[PDB]
Amino acid sequence: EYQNIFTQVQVRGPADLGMTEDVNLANRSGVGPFSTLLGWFGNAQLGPIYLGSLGVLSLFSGLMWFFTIGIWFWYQAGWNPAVFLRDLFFFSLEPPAPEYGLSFAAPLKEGGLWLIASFFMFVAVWSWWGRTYLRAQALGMGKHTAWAFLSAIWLWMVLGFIRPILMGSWSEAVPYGIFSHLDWTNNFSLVHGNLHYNPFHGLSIAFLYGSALLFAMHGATILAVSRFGGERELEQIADRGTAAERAALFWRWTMGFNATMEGIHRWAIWMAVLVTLTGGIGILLSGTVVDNWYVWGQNH
Amino acid sequence: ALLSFERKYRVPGGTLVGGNLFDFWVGPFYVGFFGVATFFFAALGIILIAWSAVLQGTWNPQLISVYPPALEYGLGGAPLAKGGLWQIITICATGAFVSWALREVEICRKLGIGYHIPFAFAFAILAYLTLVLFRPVMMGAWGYAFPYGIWTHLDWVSNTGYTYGNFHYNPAHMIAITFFFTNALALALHGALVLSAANPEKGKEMRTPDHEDTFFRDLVGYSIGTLGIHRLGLLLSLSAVFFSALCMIITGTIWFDQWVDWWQWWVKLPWWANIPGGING
Amino acid sequence: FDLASLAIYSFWIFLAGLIYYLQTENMREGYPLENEDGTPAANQGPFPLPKPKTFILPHGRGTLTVPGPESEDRPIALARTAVSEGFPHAPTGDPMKDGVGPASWVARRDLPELDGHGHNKIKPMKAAAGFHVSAGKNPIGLPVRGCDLEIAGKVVDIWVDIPEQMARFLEVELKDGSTRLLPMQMVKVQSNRVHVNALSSDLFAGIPTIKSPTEVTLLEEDKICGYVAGGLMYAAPKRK
Ligand code: BCL
Ligand code: BCL
Ligand SMILES: CC[C@H]1c2cc3[nH]c4c(c3C)C(=O)[C@H](C(=O)OC)c4c3nc(cc4[nH]c(cc(n2)[C@@H]1C)c(C(C)=O)c4C)[C@@H](C)[C@@H]3CCC(=O)OC/C=C(\C)CCC[C@H](C)CCC[C@H](C)CCCC(C)C
Ligand SMILES: COC1=C(OC)C(=O)C(C/C=C(\C)CC/C=C(\C)CC/C=C(\C)CC/C=C(\C)CC/C=C(\C)CC/C=C(\C)CCC=C(C)C)=C(C)C1=O
Ligand SMILES: COC(C)(C)C(=O)C/C=C(\C)CC/C=C(\C)CC/C=C(\C)CCCC/C(C)=C/CC[C@H](C)CC/C=C(\C)CCC=C(C)C
Ligand SMILES: CCCCCCCC/C=C\CCCCCCCC(=O)OC[C@H](O)CO
Ligand SMILES: CCCCCCCCCCCC[N+](C)(C)[O-]
Ligand SMILES: CCCCCCCCCCCC[N+](C)(C)[O-]
Ligand SMILES: CCCCCCCCCCCC[N+](C)(C)[O-]
Ligand SMILES: CCCCCCCCCCCC[N+](C)(C)[O-]
Ligand SMILES: CCCCCCCCCCCC[N+](C)(C)[O-]
Ligand SMILES: CCCCCCCCCCCC[N+](C)(C)[O-]
Ligand SMILES: CCCCCCCCCCCC[N+](C)(C)[O-]
Ligand SMILES: [Cl-]
Ligand SMILES: [Fe+3]
Repeated sequence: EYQNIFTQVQVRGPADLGMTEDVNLANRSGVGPFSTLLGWFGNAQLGPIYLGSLGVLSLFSGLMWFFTIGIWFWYQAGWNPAVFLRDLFFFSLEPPAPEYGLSFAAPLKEGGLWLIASFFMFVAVWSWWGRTYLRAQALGMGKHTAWAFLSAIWLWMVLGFIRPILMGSWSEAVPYGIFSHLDWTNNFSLVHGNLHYNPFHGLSIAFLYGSALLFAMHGATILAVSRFGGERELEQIADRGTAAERAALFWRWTMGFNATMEGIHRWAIWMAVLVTLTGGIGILLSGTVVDNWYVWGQNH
Repeated sequence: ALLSFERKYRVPGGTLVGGNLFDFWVGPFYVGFFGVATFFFAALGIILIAWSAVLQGTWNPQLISVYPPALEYGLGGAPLAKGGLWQIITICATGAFVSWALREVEICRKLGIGYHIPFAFAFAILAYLTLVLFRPVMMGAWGYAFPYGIWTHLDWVSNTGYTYGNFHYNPAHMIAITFFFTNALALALHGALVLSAANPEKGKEMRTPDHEDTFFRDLVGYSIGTLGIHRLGLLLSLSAVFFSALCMIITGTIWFDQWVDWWQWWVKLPWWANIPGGING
Repeated sequence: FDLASLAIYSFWIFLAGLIYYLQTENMREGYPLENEDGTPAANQGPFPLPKPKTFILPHGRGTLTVPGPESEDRPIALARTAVSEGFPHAPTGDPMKDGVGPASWVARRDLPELDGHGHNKIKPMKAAAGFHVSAGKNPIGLPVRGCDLEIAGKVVDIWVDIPEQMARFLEVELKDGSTRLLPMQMVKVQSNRVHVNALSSDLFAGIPTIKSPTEVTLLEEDKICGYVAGGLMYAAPKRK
């Protein structure tokens, strides 16, 4: 039995330059090379990519963030390349100390540099959000991508900007470091009385686990009916075929109910966005409204 | 009751055991032999949970907790109230999970579809057995397994992790987390992309899959394709669970210290190990 | 009644409505439920039927409104085996030919799927300028072998999904000179042969034919794919 996990025979033709619609073709690059490697698992074509003002701004702004953290790591490493690679995961760019509160007057080496990096990351992420909206608009598509992205932006905004402000101190934000931001995560829970007892944190976990549950279900389902062309989901929505019927009947016979080819993608988008939507709430309430989740939990 | 298109698919055949004896439906549910087995194990385990609740002295679901035997029992049997119920419930649970999967296989055969779904479910089963069977046995006591309680089983996660410092530093744990986050990232994008194509701007006709490709090439310069994203989602979710079982089967069996110590082979390479300066100098 | 208590209560209310909405949305196909005789079922569940939505299909292909009056639009060669509900319906004739069970097909539109530019999405490679095999084993020329280990034909062309650059069917020439399409997902391309486990060599001729040698319609795709998948159950008698 062939399982359809990897392509058996790759085929290649003239590159696909894509749909035009109202896309400004001046800002599309040329086509890149084909990747036989990727062709075993998906499409082998690379590019073209669209690159307008927002993309350039996001890209440049994102590299300034990267470079800002970088020079700080080279400074912590005493400019020694050997020390740099040894302690790469231990370096950390920390926010201003509590003393500075919400002031931008922290000297560079005491959180001033963290504030600059956060500015570039802020500009890079939001300009990239505007990018996901206008790319869909230019093709006449719905804005479901930009809205799902807001859910992730929400948690990032709460962690590093909204909550620190409500707490009145930048020191409450997360540091830039591999190991350092893990330690921050562990201390955040210990300080707030065990996040296991933050109900929004438990909800967030149910949706994280549930996203892996649902994508395994959905991926496996579409591959099991790919012998009926089930992956061509848009035309299955406009003209139900035996692929969509067998898929629905498998799950109805298994657990008693089922989705449609379109409806399953609404289950999916909500399962995923609810992860960061509930999580952002749980963090925003920690330290502002609830000091100890375990103790709070025993009264409710 | 049936879906408008369901009847033509309700034919006989496809069973693995019992021929046509259990080849029927109750409402929407297909039974089959393993539908009966599932019901038997599930009904038995739920009785033993209710029985544990009586021994425990509460009927609040938030307080019921069936604990495994104490470590001193090792891998032997324990009395019902002193871990025996946990032992029998673990057998019933395993029976139900495996029966569920073989039922799914019988439903794949009657519908002439692939076996990918029960295959993917078996990874979740493997992870359950990693925590209640493989790791306790390799460690030499059922007590190392987790308790069956809504909140007590979270305490077990916290107690087990902090036994090894910050469990974040478990390197397999990092990988598993990365797949969990990437999976939810990919599920959100996929759901959004289909919906954005089927429900375009007002005053627009339904989009085509070519638009889906174009949207992602415009965004990040590559589109994996309509088949590849379902391959990818299946892979991200199973890999996440695979490395989850892996990150635990090695904890307490071949690794016993704090997981942050594992990262010292990098820091203490005898050449740069002593160079002054940095965080470790 | 602190602010955190009201957030979590508010959320559970929001979630109950979200589930209600998601479930109704997933009822735009196959509902209302029917009895096994086709009539409407009395118990329809607690969730109501969603209000119709309309898709405007591209390429002047009309519009779809769901939910709407459902029809199989084809005869179903099955018969009840029990007076009570919940029992299998037994084929009355040849289920592979009658298209029932795992051999089922849906009466989709007898038109080919189109790409974004209005062209046929699927094309034989001999009609697709520039397309070729770039990696793996090229099956053209290879003999096709059935589950009875007999040869049924040889591969003569590949039908490719052009927008996705993907092989979707193998065009197989039969002993009598005609050709059939085989789903790419139901064949095993080997070094010296293509092995099809789903069908026996003498069941390839039964695969439904296409009416145009350079295009395949959604209806034809469903009939072909259903027939081949149905061989796993109904061609098993002579499976070596
Ligand atoms: C996976 C690694 C850890 C673990 C760590 C955590 C952490 C950390 C958290 C949970 C949370 C939960 N876990 Mg736990 N949990 C584990 C093993 C399990 C097993 C099991 C048989 O292996 C089960 C059934 C559960 C069940 C549960 C739920 C009570 C809850 C939400 C899960 C969810 O929606 O997932 C995704 C699945 C779905 C969305 C599908 C629907 C699943 C439903 C919700 C399952 C209900 C089961 C029911 C309560 C128990 C059985 C009932 C029988 C009739 C007796 N855990 C192991 C030991 N689990 C969260 C919580 O809030 O706990 C209070 C939480 O924060
Ligand atoms: C203080 C706690 C420690 C910690 C200690 C641990 C420990 C200890 C463990 C994990 C494990 C996990 N941790 Mg950790 N972890 C922490 C912080 C985190 C953070 C974070 C952001 O900080 C994250 C993202 C994670 C992420 C994760 C995952 C990789 C993993 C849980 C998923 C899993 O294995 O599922 C596997 C899936 C299952 C077990 C589900 C099986 C379901 C079965 C087959 C079917 C059930 C059916 C049901 C009963 C039927 C109900 C029917 C009704 C109709 C509803 N951890 C901190 C540092 N973590 C666990 C792990 O890897 O386990 C292998 C684990 O044991
Ligand atoms: C492998 C990748 C992910 C995944 C995939 C996955 N799960 C699956 C499938 C797949 C592909 C199915 O096909 C199957 C299904 O039918 O889903 C609807 C299933 C399934 N995944 C489920 C749950 C589940 N999956 C999880 C996780 C995952 N599933 C992974 C993240 C989780 C968690 C915690 O993350 C849970 C809770 C079920 C909804 C369903 C299997 C239902 C089943 O087996 O039914 C028969 C058994 C019963 C009806 C109950 C038996 C009762 C027992 C006798 C007693 C219970 C004892 C138990 C130990 C209690 C412990 C409780 C405490 C821990 C709180
Ligand atoms: C693309 O095509 C697809 C579809 O069609 C088009 C789908 O339809 C689905 C199914 C998915 C959904 C409907 C989404 C909702 C599911 C979620 C959120 C997962 C979480 C699910 C649940 C919480 C439900 C779990 C339910 C149960 C375990 C059922 C309860 C069990 C019972 C009643 C017992 C089972 C019965 C028996 C064993 C037989 C009876 C025995 C006797 C002895 C009589 C997928 C994946 C898909 O890709
Ligand atoms: C050779 O190497 C060179 C030097 C070239 C390099 O480039 C090496 C570079 C690296 C190795 C980079 C390493 C990168 C990391 C370790 C990054 C790790 C990042 C994280 C763990 C993410 C944590 C992010 C969480 C926070 C705190 C985000 C802040 C977001 C806020 C919403 C922004 C807040 C804004 C503020 C305070 C002010 C700015 C302006 C406004 C309008 C708000
Ligand atoms: C070769 C890599 C080039 C650079 C990559 C940038 C980084 C992408 C990272 C994570 C997102 C994962 C991508 C998968 C999301 C696809 C969503 C989807 O549904 O795609 C189907 C298909 O593309 C519609 O035709
Ligand atoms: C904050 C996260 C919100 C969840 C996103 C859910 C997507 C549904 C929104 C539909 C958008 C449709 N529209 C009109 C923009 O084309
Ligand atoms: C979109 C699907 C929604 C599924 C909802 C699953 C609910 C899981 C229950 C988690 C309970 C967490 N809590 C609040 C008790 O801490
Ligand atoms: C708390 C999670 C419980 C959800 C489980 C769903 C049970 C089966 C769904 C209904 C199918 C049976 N029904 C109603 C058609 O007779
Ligand atoms: C663990 C694999 C599943 C097979 C085990 C079967 C044990 C349960 C017996 C149930 C069958 C009872 N009966 C009378 C219907 O045959
Ligand atoms: C029916 C499937 C059996 C698979 C094994 C189940 C694992 C549970 C182990 C419990 C140990 C209890 N006992 C009595 C053997 O010591
Ligand atoms: C650890 C062994 C127990 C796992 C459960 C086995 C039953 C799952 C269904 C079989 C999956 C194999 N396949 C591909 C033929 O369906
Ligand atoms: C993750 C939570 C899932 C809850 C889903 C509840 C919806 C069940 C729908 C049952 C009704 C189906 N029916 C009988 C009308 O076909
Ligand atoms: Cl741009
Ligand atoms: Fe899909």
